[PDB]
Amino acid sequence: PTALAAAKARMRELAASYGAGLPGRDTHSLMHGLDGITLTFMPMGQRDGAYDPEHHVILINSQVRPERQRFTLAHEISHALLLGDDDLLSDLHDEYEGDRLEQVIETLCNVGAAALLMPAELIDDLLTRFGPTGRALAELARRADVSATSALYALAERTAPPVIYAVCALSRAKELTVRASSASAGVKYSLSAGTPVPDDHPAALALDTRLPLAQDSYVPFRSGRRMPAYVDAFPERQRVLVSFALP
Repeated sequence: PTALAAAKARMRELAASYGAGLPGRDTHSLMHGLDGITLTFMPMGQRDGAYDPEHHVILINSQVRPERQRFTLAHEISHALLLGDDDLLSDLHDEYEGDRLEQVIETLCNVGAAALLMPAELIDDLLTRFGPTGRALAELARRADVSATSALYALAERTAPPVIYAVCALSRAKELTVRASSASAGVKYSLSAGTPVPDDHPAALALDTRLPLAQDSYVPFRSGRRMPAYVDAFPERQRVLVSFALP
């Protein structure tokens, strides 16, 4: 495939080895894989974290929320993994340079973080037990301790059937707003952020009543187009996680 795709595959492999060598993907456990590399939590203003290879240390901004710290850490770990791999690093140079190379490496580090926080096996186990549903999305976010959007993209990327995933919050039976969305492999239909969700829609229903719903419904495209699909909404603390199964 493309150079950026081969690099991603490789990054997913690096992250999987390091990950598979741990006792789970909890924070403290990710730290422990650090084979003689210092790790420090300290205030760093607006910067989230940094990796200093010469000093063999990873720095995490102690001022940000724990969710982003866990992420920033998976990210710097990826960064170290990438910089430790000479075949990968060289092929990148063969294809990029200057700021274009920095941005690509930043992108790979994000792909690596994800693979590390959300292993292919944990996602598949959830797809099996819960199906491609709001319920699964909700499980993955909690068990993985990552944001809804991280889970949204992880989940959709390993989904076989055509499905739309959405995270909704109160725009405030009250009307929601799509915050983030994502489609599986072959769906081209996208549900954009900003998209209002009607009160009568199962997603609004589930939230305002804190009751997992599931039933035949429609994708509420902001165009007015009402595409039928099976909907599974899993309501929680102020968000609702939804899947739209397209025939």
